[PDB]
Amino acid sequence: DFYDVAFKVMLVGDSGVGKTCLLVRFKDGAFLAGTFISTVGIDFRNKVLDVDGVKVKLQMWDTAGQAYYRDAHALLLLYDVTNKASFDNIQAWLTEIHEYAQHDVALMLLGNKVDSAHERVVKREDGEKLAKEYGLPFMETSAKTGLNVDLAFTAIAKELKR
Ligand SMILES: Nc1nc2c(ncn2[C@@H]2O[C@H](COP(=O)(O)OP(=O)(O)NP(=O)(O)O)[C@@H](O)[C@H]2O)c(=O)[nH]1
Ligand SMILES: [Mg+2]
Repeated sequence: DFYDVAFKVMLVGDSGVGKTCLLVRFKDGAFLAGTFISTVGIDFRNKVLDVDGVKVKLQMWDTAGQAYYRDAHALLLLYDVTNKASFDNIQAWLTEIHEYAQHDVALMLLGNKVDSAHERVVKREDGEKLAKEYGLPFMETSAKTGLNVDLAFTAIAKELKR
């Protein structure tokens, strides 16, 4: 698959929030309810998307939640709607990104695991409100059901293209 433009996008957030699964879902269209394998170092995978008749390659970087920043064009920040601590830690992740990433990085906040599996503890409203407070786009997602996964990557690609 060829493309018109390419961007580097990195996923960040607490360990366990769903960074690896979210990427597997977008890239492979599947959710493997497999072994929880905590990511140790960063690694990348490519995917090409159509945006306004333009083909956009995303070079997507997974990262460990338990100098890269300065190279990224965009960062997806995830928390887990069923883990209040992951949401409480979002501002710290934002401070880090603001401190170490290019000043012109695109950002997006994702409240992941919005599905039957576990009980929500963070209301969508509270995530909407945090996003509004820092100017970031926001979406709820699920690697398990596929909720808004394609649409989140499409939106960031769209913002980068424009
Ligand atoms: N129900 C549900 N489980 C999910 C979802 N996303 C991930 N999981 C599960 O939650 C756990 C953590 O997922 P994972 O993708 O490994 O998270 P991570 O953010 O990559 N962790 P780390 O930073 O440690 O590498 C796994 O057991 C995975 O199957 C989701 O949307 N829904
Ligand atoms: Mg991982």
